Amino acid sequence: TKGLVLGIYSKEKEEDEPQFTSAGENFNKLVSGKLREILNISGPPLKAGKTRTFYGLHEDFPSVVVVGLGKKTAGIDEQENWHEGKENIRAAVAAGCRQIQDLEIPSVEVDPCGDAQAAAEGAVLGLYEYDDLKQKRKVVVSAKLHGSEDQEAWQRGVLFASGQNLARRLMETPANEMTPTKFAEIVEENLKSASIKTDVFIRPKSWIEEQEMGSFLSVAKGSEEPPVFLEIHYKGSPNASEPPLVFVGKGITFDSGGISIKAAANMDLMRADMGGAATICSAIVSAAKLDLPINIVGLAPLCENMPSGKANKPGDVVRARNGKTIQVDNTDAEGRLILADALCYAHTFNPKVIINAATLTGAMDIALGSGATGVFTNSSWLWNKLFEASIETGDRVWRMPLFEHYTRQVIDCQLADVNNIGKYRSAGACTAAAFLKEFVTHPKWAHLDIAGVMTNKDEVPYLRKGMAGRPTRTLIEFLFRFSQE
Amino acid sequence: QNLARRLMETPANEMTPTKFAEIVEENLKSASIKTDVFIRPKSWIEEQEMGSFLSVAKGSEEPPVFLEIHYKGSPNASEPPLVFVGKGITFDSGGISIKAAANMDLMRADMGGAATICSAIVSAAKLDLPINIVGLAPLCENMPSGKANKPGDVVRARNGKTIQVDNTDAEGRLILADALCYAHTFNPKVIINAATLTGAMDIALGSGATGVFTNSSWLWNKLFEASIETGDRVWRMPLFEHYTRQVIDCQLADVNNIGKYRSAGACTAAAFLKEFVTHPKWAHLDIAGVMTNKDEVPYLRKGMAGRPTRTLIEFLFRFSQE
Amino acid sequence: TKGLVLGIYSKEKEEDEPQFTSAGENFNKLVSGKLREILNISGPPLKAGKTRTFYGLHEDFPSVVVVGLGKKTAGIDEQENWHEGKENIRAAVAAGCRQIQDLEIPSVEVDPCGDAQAAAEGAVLGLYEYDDLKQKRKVVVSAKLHGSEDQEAWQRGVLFASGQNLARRLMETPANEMTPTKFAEIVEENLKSASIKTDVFIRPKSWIEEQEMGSFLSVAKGSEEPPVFLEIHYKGSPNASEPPLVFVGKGITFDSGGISIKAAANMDLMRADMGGAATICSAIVSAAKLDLPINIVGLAPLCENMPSGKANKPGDVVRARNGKTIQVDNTDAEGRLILADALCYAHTFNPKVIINAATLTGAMDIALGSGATGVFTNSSWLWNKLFEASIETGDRVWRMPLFEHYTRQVIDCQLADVNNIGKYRSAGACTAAAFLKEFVTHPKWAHLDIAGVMTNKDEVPYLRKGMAGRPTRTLIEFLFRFSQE
Amino acid sequence: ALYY
Amino acid sequence: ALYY
Amino acid sequence: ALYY
Ligand SMILES: *C(=O)[C@@H](O)[C@H](N)CCCCCCC
Ligand SMILES: *C(=O)[C@@H](O)[C@H](N)CCCCCCC
Ligand SMILES: *C(=O)[C@@H](O)[C@H](N)CCCCCCC
Ligand SMILES: [Cl-]
Ligand SMILES: [Cl-]
Ligand SMILES: [Cl-]
Ligand SMILES: [Zn+2]
Ligand SMILES: [Zn+2]
Ligand SMILES: [Zn+2]
Ligand SMILES: [Zn+2]
Ligand SMILES: [Zn+2]
Ligand SMILES: [Zn+2]
Repeated sequence: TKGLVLGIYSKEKEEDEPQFTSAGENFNKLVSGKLREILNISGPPLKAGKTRTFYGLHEDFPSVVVVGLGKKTAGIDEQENWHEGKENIRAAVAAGCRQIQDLEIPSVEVDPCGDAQAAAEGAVLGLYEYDDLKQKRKVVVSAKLHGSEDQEAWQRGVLFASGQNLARRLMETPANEMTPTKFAEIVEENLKSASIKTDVFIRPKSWIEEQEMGSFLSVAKGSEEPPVFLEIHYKGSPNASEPPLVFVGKGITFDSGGISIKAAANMDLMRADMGGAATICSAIVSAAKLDLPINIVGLAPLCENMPSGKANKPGDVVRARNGKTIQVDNTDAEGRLILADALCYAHTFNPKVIINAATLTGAMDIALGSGATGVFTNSSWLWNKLFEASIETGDRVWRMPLFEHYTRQVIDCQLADVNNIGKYRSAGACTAAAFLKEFVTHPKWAHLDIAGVMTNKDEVPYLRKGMAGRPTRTLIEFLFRFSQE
Repeated sequence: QNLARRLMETPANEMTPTKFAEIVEENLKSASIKTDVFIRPKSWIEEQEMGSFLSVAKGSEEPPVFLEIHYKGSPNASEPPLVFVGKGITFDSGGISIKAAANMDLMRADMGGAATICSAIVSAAKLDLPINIVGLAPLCENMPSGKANKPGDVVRARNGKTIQVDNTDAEGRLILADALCYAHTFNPKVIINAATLTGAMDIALGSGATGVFTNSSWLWNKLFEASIETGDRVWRMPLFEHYTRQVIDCQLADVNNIGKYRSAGACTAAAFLKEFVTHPKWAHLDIAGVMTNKDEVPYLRKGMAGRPTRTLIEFLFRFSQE
Repeated sequence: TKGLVLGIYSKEKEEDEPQFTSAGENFNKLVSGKLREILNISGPPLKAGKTRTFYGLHEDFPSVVVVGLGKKTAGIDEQENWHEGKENIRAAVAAGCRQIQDLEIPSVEVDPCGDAQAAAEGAVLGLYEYDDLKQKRKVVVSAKLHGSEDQEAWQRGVLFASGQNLARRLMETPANEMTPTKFAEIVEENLKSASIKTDVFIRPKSWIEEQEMGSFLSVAKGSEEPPVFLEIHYKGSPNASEPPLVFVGKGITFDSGGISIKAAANMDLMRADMGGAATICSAIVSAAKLDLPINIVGLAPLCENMPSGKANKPGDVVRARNGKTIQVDNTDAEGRLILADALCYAHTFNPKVIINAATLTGAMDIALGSGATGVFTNSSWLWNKLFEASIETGDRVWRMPLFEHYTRQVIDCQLADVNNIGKYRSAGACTAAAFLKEFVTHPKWAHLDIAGVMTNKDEVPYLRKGMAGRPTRTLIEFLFRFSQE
Repeated sequence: ALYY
Repeated sequence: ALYY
Repeated sequence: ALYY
């Protein structure tokens, strides 16, 4: 009655035939060699990420999908900066699970493939689709570990993937549903389900005004949708006074550009302009689910960016919480405006680290596309921790420069202390990062521009087309390692 | 036809949804006492769950109305009516998917669908045609603001289908979805809608002929024969599942309001409308290309053309004689 | 050792289970019911165009792909203007053959599925890829009829599909290989292989000049690539003096736009701007292969459209063969320039019909996309013959208007008798057709604007992505019926 | 609707 | 020909 | 932010 996904490796030069995983070889034994026999008859060997489906092998598993895992011993690939074996497993298991789903089978058991966490990630990421609003849906598939030996690692993969899928849900949902208020309520319920050691404050416009967040308010005011400032606390440290790590996420729930209005083409993707808030909030939910013994604060200014008779006008000058004035030359450079105020507020926590994420610039997509999230940081220690985490998760990061060269192009400003768009078109992600740095005094800060990793087409084999929720798992892995130190 | 031309040419700050409804009301009532007119307000539109139509109207501060007109010409009061539906966008800025400045003033005539079907019904009443007719015209503006439709938003049509609004300037199919659904509640004999719907229609046939998409060759041939007499020509365009597949391929919802590709824009717009139609004799007239005259029709001065009003009247007249 | 493709229909309300074709039911008998048994185990029924692969059922057929054929009795669908049954068969068989190819199996036998011609079309169209220039290729698959009863219909499908694939090859090949000279040489060799009742003249620039084809010459001169005027005769009538049908095709081997230069984006597709010549020439080759008892002449002006120091300049006035002057306001409206001279020449044959094809306007793609070829004709008899042929082939046509309304917009001309681009943007395919009509006096002429059907993505399920070679089969079917009358 |  |  |  269930489907079964089993792995096979590529044949090594010294082997007579490609080797099954332990689970594949055991299943083959159970069916008196019929799996190997039919795989032989079926023709060419299964290469990494490829699948083949065999029917009627066992009364309990009418459909068995064998998936190619590539080289058994594939480890860290220094030319790709990731663990290749884990990436092979995520892709192959995703492909196998999609095939089971296409056969309309509601239950699947999955070979741990020598790394149950990566297997669970492939299945759970691989099956995910946002289809709440559609009458016609694929069968809902319940994936479970095949066997009972690798359970903690399997559940850890489920938890990591579910954190990323939460971010994908939050990003994909249409903006008329995923308003600042709705986003805050959904993160609140998820965080509270994860741990009772949690406080959530959905701070209203009146509080934003009391906090003198003039830069954030200037963005929100064009729209009739109320802004909120989401503040989430996870109190995981055994010492309540232990300084927290602080995450900050850009939560623009829809970006029209405002008065500096965007072109029509593909503007619908701007419902995911709260991806920064989605990924940092989701990572914190997952950290709470993991019980990590650390204090964490999440901060997400949430609003829409819309044109109207009260919107930001090019040339307007606004005052950030820290008292710096900003000339708003381009109203579509709104993420740095809202982040200025959130980053300022971040310092009030005495944090150990400040990490922000934002779908910030088109220039980042032109720079590195969906190959890797761009990381700008004043701490090589912090860069290296994020980079090492990314190797394990496969959700890659790539360092980008914080140089005074770019700063000079944003503090060169006709009316104010800093200009919100550079003097030139060049290096847009770098001048955006330099603008943020004018609101940071902390010695361990990282800015992640995730505009290029906002969506997947087919680049990441285990994510279906749509909002990607990257790099949620790299953030979770970073927090997990930090908590062990 | 001149009534339709007046309604189309008048500036949109005068020809609001309310004003249009009041002018059609007075004309229909002058034509026949066998007439009911309901200028249905926003509260009624909400009660009727017309979420797709409401999503267009909300960007503007101008109140929407749903105009419903009845002409009771049949000797049998229970005889099923013919139902006409017209797109009544009183001004189309494009909304958040905003149009370029050049010649945007012509978008005051984006209620030409409503103008031509309403005018044809007024004329049918003036002719005493012995048939029951219902006219339906969702009327609103399409404007950008802090409450307007946002690309990617998902709205629920009256029939419960969800629509992903990827382009807010494809607003005519949004309002027609809800009006077409409502059209079925009358048990009609035929459903004919008209709309200044796509730029693609103007690129396809210009002002040579109105494009007609219909699931009934009987209905095509009746409109075509009427057009020969009036000279206000029609030309058939295809309803194929080929185009349907490009609008039901949709990331978030049951149907997407703009195709996956630039090609065949009038055809994918027609396929979107067809997802809101179960009736076996329906015709969609995309009149975007015949919205204006320069000199092509020698007997119309430059300006809004009110086409194909006379072809609709001739169709009704012949239908009533059978 | 071979693969096998078998059909199954959708279950009718009165049937207990979905029915195999004759060949499927016979194969099931041969394998003692194992096909039906495994199909049952495999889960949900196969719907139209869907496939499922079963391994090890028979020693001679290690891979058997069952394909869903839809409703057995699907005939002409008056809402789609085609024979639905034939379209279902072409799609399903293409899908089955692709699955066999993916398994790297070089030989496949194909269920005739109750219509061997449609089956052969699905297999032969479905497998085709232009890969001559690539090191890495798919396995070459040889498809043959399963069984020996439907051979003529099977070979007729192979012939029709091969004619279309010839056009696809000619269209897809890069323009630096597919020059006017190369195109003419390839059509020559194909026509001569088809029948000895054939003459081919690859007419050089000197002949084009002698024929006073000033409009065609004005296009060709911008490029250093020599123009040719291809003239092909197929003498199939038993009476040598029987007037021919004449086909004319636009053979722009690459369209840069000339001085009215095109934008960069996707300009590579303009290698297929000789699709008009490709489809009419290919249809004539296939007519010869079919031995049709009719006289046919094919005419294809071939050249490039390039910018240079000798190219057409906007505003230039050129003299067509018929003595009419043309104001070349837009050098990218070059197809109507070359067709003016070819259409004039067409009349010298005393033809029974003149049919031209051209990838003529972007407006045609905006009008109907790839749903159907636009047909402009002064003869409803001729329209109806092309329309009826299209129902059978599934390669649909759709009539577009020839009205003096559009003529008036091209003869309104500052310098000359006719202007080569309209006074307005509206109805571009219609004003292009009206321009052509100024070069036609014949009472049975049809102009096919195939710009929208030049390529396939996924719209036609049995054509892989790339140049489509449409509507070659509709032209062949038209000629075949005309020859029977 | 525009194209596109 | 393009439009326009 | 766009470029530019
Ligand atoms: C799509 O944009 C529709 O909402 C517009 N009303 C189409 C207008 C097309 C006008 C073309 C003729 C001038
Ligand atoms: C006018 O520019 C013609 O000369 C071009 N060959 C038309 C090409 C239109 C292509 C549209 C489909 C991709
Ligand atoms: C600047 O315009 C930012 O406010 C936008 N959110 C950037 C969006 C860049 C998207 C690129 C990937 C599709
Ligand atoms: Cl920004
Ligand atoms: Cl629309
Ligand atoms: Cl042309
Ligand atoms: Zn922006
Ligand atoms: Zn943004
Ligand atoms: Zn519009
Ligand atoms: Zn409109
Ligand atoms: Zn051209
Ligand atoms: Zn061309």
